[PDB]
Amino acid sequence: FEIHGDNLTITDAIRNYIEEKIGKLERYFNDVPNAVAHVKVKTYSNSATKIEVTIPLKNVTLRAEERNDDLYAGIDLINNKLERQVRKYKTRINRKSR
Amino acid sequence: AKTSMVAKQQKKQKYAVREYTRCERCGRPHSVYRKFKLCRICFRELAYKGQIPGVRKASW
Amino acid sequence: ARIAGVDIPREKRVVISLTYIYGIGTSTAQKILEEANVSADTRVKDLTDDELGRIREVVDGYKVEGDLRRETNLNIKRLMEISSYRGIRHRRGLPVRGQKTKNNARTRKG
Amino acid sequence: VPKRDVLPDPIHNSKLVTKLINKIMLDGKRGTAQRILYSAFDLVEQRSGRDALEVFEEAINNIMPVLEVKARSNYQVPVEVRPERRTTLGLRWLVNYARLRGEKTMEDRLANEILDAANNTGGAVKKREDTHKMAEANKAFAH
Amino acid sequence: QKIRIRLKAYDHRVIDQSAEKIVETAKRSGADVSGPIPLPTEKSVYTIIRAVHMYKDSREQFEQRTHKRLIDIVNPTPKTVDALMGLNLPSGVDIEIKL
Amino acid sequence: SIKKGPFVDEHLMKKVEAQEGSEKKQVIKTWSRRSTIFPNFIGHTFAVYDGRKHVPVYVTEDMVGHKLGEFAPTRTFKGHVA
Amino acid sequence: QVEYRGTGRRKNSVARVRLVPGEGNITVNNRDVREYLPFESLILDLNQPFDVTETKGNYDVLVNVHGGGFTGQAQAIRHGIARALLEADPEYRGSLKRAGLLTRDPRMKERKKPGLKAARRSPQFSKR
RNA sequence: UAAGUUGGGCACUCUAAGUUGACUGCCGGUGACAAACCGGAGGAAGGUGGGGAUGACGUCAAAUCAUCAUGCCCCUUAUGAUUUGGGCUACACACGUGCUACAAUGGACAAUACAAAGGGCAGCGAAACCGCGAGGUCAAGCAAAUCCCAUAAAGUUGUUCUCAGUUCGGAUUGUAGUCUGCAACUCGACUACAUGAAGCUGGAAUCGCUAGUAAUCGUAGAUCAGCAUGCUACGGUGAAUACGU
Repeated sequence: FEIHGDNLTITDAIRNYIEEKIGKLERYFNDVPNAVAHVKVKTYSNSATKIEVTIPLKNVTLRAEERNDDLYAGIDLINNKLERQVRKYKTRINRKSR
Repeated sequence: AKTSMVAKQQKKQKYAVREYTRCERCGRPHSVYRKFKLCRICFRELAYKGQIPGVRKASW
Repeated sequence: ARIAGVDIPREKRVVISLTYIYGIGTSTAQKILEEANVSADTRVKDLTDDELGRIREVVDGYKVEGDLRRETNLNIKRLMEISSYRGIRHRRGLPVRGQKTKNNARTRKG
Repeated sequence: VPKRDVLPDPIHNSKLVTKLINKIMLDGKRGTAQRILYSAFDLVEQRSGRDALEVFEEAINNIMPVLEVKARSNYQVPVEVRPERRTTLGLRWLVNYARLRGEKTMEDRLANEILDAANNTGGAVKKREDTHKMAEANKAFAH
Repeated sequence: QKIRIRLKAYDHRVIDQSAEKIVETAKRSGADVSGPIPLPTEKSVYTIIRAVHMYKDSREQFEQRTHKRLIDIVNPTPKTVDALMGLNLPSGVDIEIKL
Repeated sequence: SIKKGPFVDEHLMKKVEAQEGSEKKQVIKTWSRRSTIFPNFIGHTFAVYDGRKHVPVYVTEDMVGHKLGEFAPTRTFKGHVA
Repeated sequence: QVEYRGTGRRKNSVARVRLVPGEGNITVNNRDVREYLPFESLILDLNQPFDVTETKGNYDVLVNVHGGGFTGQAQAIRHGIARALLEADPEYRGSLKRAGLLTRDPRMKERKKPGLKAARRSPQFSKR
């Protein structure tokens, strides 16, 4: 994922935080083809901390975003979304007769 | 900015070629033609004008 | 050895037999064989003593040698002696015209 | 929906050569395909010399199946083939095995294959076998 | 001894009807006129994108048209000259009076 | 390459004209991209404006696997970590 | 004598079929069909108009021709022939049209548009 | 005539503008007789013939203040403007996209057949001449249905190579040169000589395409002093599959 920051300079602190979080999804299933992160300071002028995230999946993908006061609140709030946006999928359950 | 560069491509030269044929109406240098000296987009605007003949369109 | 220099293959045509030596390509071989009026015909070393003298000597017209390796060594040695702004880019993967390193990891580097 | 017929063979007045040169016709190059195939009709009609159609028609009745399978949860059904698909797939494994001998010539691998296949041997008679071991093994739960 | 001409304008009606203007005024005071011998009338091409900053793949095309007309006349005389330079209008045509 | 053949800006050479007959100098500042070595420049020093600052290069004997336009490429360490 | 004649059109390849009573013989561009058109062993199909019309035959041939390659250029031969056979006898039109070969194939190449490159392949999407 | 070169003819093809033509139109059938649908005849073309243009209301606070313009803010001996040089291209690496190889369906070499489109004014530079070739000399013609650019490749005919990391392979680096530019070192392309890397069809995973399509081989054009594995346009060759949902 092109962890790029518009008007905010991605430190190693931020990269560590991010990747750390998505590691937790190895519960299901990782399977790590790619992942992206869009972060930006969009002045309102209360002015943001925007987070938009993208997950490419097996035979499909799931984007995810959210805004909040600061970067860490945006990464934590956008979490618990790209998990339930993922869970569930399958099973599906057998037939025919006849 | 381009404001002095307007004179740059109009100024004289030490020699033949450190020059360019930018657009007249616009100042976009790139994506221009030696036929009309117009940027990519003024041509679009004034092709819709049908100012010059001009044709336009869709017979290829 | 056999006829000339070092490491000649046996029962191989002239067309590439004269080329395994360090410094012959493919046209230069055709020239030197054209000089002794010899050609294979077809896949094989058919050579007797008859043409052996000319193929042993006409080969001497050039520095098809380790002296050509020596030529390389002494020339690059001339390069990196001086300052040298191209012996530095001699190590990056860059010839004297430039090659814009992004996917040149590579075969001139590891 | 129709299948864009080929008229006759202009060589011996058959047809399936034409259907077959086109399967050798890679890169849209016809003449080299036609070349190497008719050459194979020289080689196979030479070795144990005979007509084209003995080794050809026999061999392509030694590998050219009668039943195939298809999936549909996932239950693989044995199925009767439409004769265009039958002949189609016969020639499919014909060329697609012809390269798979791993040899040098344009034609020996071919003429070896059809000669061998007229004799009910090789991987094309084989895929007929194994295919018909998926047929009547899988009669039960999907027919 | 003959007269010849070349025409170039970018409308197919006006140019040939104008040919009928000068030809009518020509065989008025002359004759032996070659009819409107057509010519291939080639074109051009000009491609531009529907964009300003990005989106290159989504674009648009233009061209140019270029009519030529070959007309002649034989057994010349100063009357067909005045028929040449008498009535060319509309002036989108690019007459080239020659011999 | 060049059109038969080697050349000079015709001010730098006009400078070393004044430098080279007498007791030579060990100092020349310049810009020197459109000029290159040949055996009149010997025994002198040059310092070509790299793009930020000139730096000394003394003309040595067989400086022939080398030229005037550059001696320390302005990519300058490196540009790369390794 | 007499001679029939017609025109031919397909695949950017044009032919002025000149079809005369005779042995049945070809010199296209004053040059034989066979060595001229590589390879080619397909000329039964070029004589199938005789296999179906005034069968067997034969009538000798002449034709001037230019444009495109052998496929259309060998295939630009027929509709001038078969049309010249309508001009010979419209009776066989029932034997022709039930078998084609006087219907000139209206198909040809396409134009380009954004999407195409060196090989005529439209682009991929973003995987990963 | 070597040659449509000359005479002649526009007959043919060709050539650009108005014509006629395909509209379920004619018929047969199915059909609440209607709507329609299935079939058949002819016809060059039967089911909006094929494609092109045209893209509803609108979503994405989509994109662009660097096309142009501009609300507001800010600057103004500088947040403006002039010059020579650098740099925008560096690389332990990664992502995408394309290009080229991993070979006998082939590589090396000799002879030979076939297009479309389009550029040209001082630009297109014919022949001849020099040269290993890039190119250099000369100069006929020509604002083009003309003359030139420019010769098509795949292919066809043969010879050889005879399955090697090979005449595969073609990166690497050096040497010697041509063009342009005042200037080819960071940073132009190309020619001659040598050197010959990895690589034997690519793993999980993953992408496009329904017929002249895919696939493959060529051609020109712009952008231009110089310069396209890119883009646009042109053609050549040229199949497999489509049950069913």
